[PDB]
Amino acid sequence: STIEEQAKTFLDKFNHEAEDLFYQSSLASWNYNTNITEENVQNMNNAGDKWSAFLKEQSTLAQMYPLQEIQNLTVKLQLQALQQNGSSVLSEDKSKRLNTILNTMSTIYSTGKVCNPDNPQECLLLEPGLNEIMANSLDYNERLWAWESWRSEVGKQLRPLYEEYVVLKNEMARANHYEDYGDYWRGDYEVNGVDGYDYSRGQLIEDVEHTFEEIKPLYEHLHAYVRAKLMNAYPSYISPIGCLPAHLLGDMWGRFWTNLYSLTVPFGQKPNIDVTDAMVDQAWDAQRIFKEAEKFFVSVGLPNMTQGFWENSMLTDPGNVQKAVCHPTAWDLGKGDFRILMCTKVTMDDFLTAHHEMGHIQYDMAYAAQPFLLRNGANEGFHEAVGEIMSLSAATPKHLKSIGLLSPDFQEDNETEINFLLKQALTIVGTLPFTYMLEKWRWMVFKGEIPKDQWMKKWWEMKREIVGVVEPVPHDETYCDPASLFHVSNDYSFIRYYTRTLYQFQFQEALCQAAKHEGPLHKCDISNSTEAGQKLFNMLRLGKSEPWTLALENVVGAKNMNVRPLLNYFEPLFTWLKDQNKNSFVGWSTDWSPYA
Amino acid sequence: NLCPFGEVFNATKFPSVYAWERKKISNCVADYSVLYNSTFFSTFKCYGVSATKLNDLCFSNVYADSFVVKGDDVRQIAPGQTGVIADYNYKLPDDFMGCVLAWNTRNIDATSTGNYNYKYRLFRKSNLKPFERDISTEIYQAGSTPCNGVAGFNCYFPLRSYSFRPTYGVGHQPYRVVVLSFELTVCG
Ligand SMILES: *[C@@H]1O[C@H](CO)[C@@H](O[C@@H]2O[C@H](CO)[C@@H](O[C@@H]3O[C@H](CO)[C@@H](O)[C@H](O)[C@@H]3O)[C@H](O)[C@H]2NC(C)=O)[C@H](O)[C@H]1NC(C)=O
Ligand SMILES: *[C@@H]1O[C@H](CO)[C@@H](O[C@@H]2O[C@H](CO)[C@@H](O[C@@H]3O[C@H](CO)[C@@H](O)[C@H](O)[C@@H]3O)[C@H](O)[C@H]2NC(C)=O)[C@H](O)[C@H]1NC(C)=O
Ligand SMILES: *[C@@H]1O[C@H](CO)[C@@H](O)[C@H](O)[C@H]1NC(C)=O
Ligand SMILES: *[C@@H]1O[C@H](CO)[C@@H](O)[C@H](O)[C@H]1NC(C)=O
Ligand SMILES: *[C@@H]1O[C@H](CO)[C@@H](O)[C@H](O)[C@H]1NC(C)=O
Ligand SMILES: *[C@@H]1O[C@H](CO)[C@@H](O)[C@H](O)[C@H]1NC(C)=O
Ligand SMILES: [Cl-]
Ligand SMILES: [Cl-]
Ligand SMILES: [Zn+2]
Repeated sequence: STIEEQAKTFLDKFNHEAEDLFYQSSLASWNYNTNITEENVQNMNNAGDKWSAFLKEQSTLAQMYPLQEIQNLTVKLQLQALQQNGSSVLSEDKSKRLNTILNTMSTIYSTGKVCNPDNPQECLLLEPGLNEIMANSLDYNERLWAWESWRSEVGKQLRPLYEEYVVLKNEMARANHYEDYGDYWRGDYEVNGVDGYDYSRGQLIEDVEHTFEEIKPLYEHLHAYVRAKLMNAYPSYISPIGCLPAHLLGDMWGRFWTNLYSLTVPFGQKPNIDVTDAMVDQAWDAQRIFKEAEKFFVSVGLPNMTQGFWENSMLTDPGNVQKAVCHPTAWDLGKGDFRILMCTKVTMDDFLTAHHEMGHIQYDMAYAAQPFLLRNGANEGFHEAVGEIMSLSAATPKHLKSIGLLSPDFQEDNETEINFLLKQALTIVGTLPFTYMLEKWRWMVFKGEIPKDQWMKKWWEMKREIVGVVEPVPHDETYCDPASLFHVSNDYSFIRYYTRTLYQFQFQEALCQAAKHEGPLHKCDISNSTEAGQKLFNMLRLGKSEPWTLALENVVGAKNMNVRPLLNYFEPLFTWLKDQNKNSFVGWSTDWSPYA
Repeated sequence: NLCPFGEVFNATKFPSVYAWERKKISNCVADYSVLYNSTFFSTFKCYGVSATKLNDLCFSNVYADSFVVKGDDVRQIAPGQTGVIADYNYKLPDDFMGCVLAWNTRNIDATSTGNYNYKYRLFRKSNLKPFERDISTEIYQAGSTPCNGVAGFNCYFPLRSYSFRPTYGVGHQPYRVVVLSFELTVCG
């Protein structure tokens, strides 16, 4: 028998045996997030440990088939997925200690709380205590306190744990034939085998930096406009040529500038497009929100939601009689079981979120015919990009008027559109330098280019130069500000949020061309467009079988990420910002600080 | 006498697809109004004969095959299919003359804890001939190393059990299938 034919029959045994254990583990964690009890937290771990122990057994069994002896590219991808040693490449004690520090970091991040020196009886954790301050407060000292206390209290505890976290993760990646842990994460975009569609792990660094240079002009003008508005909010605190203080950006880390809309709104006189009160007056329930969202995907050619979706999803909060996690998630348990976990409220923000999460389900339903190890997005950024393009079309005034949520006589002025693009830019383009700089710092740390005695020294040197953000108070090596973010201390790659952002606008521009859109790109709604739905479905069905460069080409016609579609979305705002900054300073000096 | 169609359709226990059972129908008058004017079946596709002209028709004898497969596997209970069920469990001839009837049985054949009674053959040397039946539980040898009775590396058990649960999608829920074969006693 051919090694290729022995591996195919082995994958058949695996796909049937893994599909059953994965369903038991997925349903076990569902029964916990929808019914938080001690009996369900152990059933989640028991079915979870059984699936983990099963994956290790099939891992060493799959390694006895030489990957070089396989010529079929599809079966070659499945073997490589199982042959990953993962955390078992460590010794029994190093792997045991790695999970100990990973749990200690995750614990102190979620349970750490800081207390007010002015009122020691007032102690707040990150959510909702400190996040409410960073998002609403206009007091410089109150924000500076919450920003510094979070990085000096729970940040300093993560410093010794993150040091051991780096050395242990490097011993894993270097043992799995990788340069470092950063090289391990970049392997998600690696394509090796298809002529004309390959992509190396180092190519990601080259492409992310090349596309970021074209984002600088749009970001520099947004930075200059926000800084001018922030000086009116915090006089005698911000320099017209210096970087923005970190504690004045809208959240704990400056990841999103969304909370700065009230301070940077271009035209506050124009009416806000909030249809929240409209649905409340039309007697809408959570069933109508998801029924209307279901009708949206059907209007583009995609199928309805399965019966099991309407029978098993938790679309409302069960209340104090059944505690549940309210994070909007789209569950793909396998075996035709698709669910959505969301504590839906009759608001516009939940209306758009329902389109995002149901977009994930349409992606999951499409590649359900693929084998088990191939039922996933093209890369880590493809899944979030598909969900985001749905909320863009569903949020346009043309779509809200056609459904009946906006009045038919709502005038769309050129200032209402600048208001919308400015709010979009504070969230979308404002996070791009933050995302790139953060992952750039971790890439250098894993590669060994930033020594331990200058982790925070190099961290803020990059914050000033790349993001244009200066720390309000100096931090030595005792701090660990990057670990004060969830994704860093919880072992998650962060470059996915940069790539998905460029993907979603490449998808939108590509779909609106198939949708025969004629106006600006931000006013496009792909509703009632069966052509745009067929163009998108041709990529959703691929799953992870074809390379992401090929899957991306099936919709946008390009083998790599492109920034031009992102700039066309914010093009009306970019020319407006240049006019606003004609008497302002565009750029920043990396030397000014609010404490020199 | 009336032909006992209730003994096969309304039967409590249904066999697995790999060990499907067959029942011969001899001297008796049929009543196809019960089977055709009912929306209880999810699939009702006839081949070689029509779903209506059978009332004024006679055959030498009728053979009723019954088994249980998943929803997505019902498409393979048809002439000219090449799936796992058609190749290793139940194959129909190209010149098949009969009707295939299936209906969802999620409430009786799928339990919360997982109903592992219903099985199917996943591995087998070559495909089954039309109307052939294989109940062998011999260790399938996928490699060159002999298995010697004990399944190991490249030695897998030939049967795998369906895993029916009431929360599965409609494509993975249990469906009872009854295949009526016509061979040329039974009249309308
Ligand atoms: C890698 O291997 C896979 C599977 O070994 C190859 O795909 C397989 O291609 C055959 C030939 O078309 C498919 O069989 C067909 O099934 C349909 C079902 O109706 C039938 O009508 C045809 O007569 C034929 O029997 C088979 O389904 C398909 N496998 C899957 C999972 O879809 C693939 O081509 C190989 N790729 C390379 C690059 O070698
Ligand atoms: C996609 O095409 C459908 C075609 O039906 C569009 O739905 C239609 O939307 C209009 C409003 O834009 C609805 O008109 C309403 O009709 C009632 C009568 O029942 C009338 O009293 C109201 O004042 C209002 O004019 C129309 O009923 C509705 N179609 C159906 C079948 O209900 C949909 O808006 C299109 N989506 C787009 C263009 O994005
Ligand atoms: C996993 O570790 C074992 C331990 O020796 C090694 O033999 C094997 O090659 C490793 N797997 C890969 C894919 O490198
Ligand atoms: C979708 O479901 C609705 C009921 O919710 C039904 O009326 C409609 O015909 C269905 N359409 C498709 C294409 O499934
Ligand atoms: C909107 O358009 C009018 C003329 O159509 C123009 O005078 C005005 O300056 C525009 N507003 C903005 C913010 O560009
Ligand atoms: C099985 O019982 C149902 C009860 O409603 C009846 O309608 C049906 O005709 C019966 N099937 C047969 C084959 O007799
Ligand atoms: Cl920071
Ligand atoms: Cl600069
Ligand atoms: Zn999402």
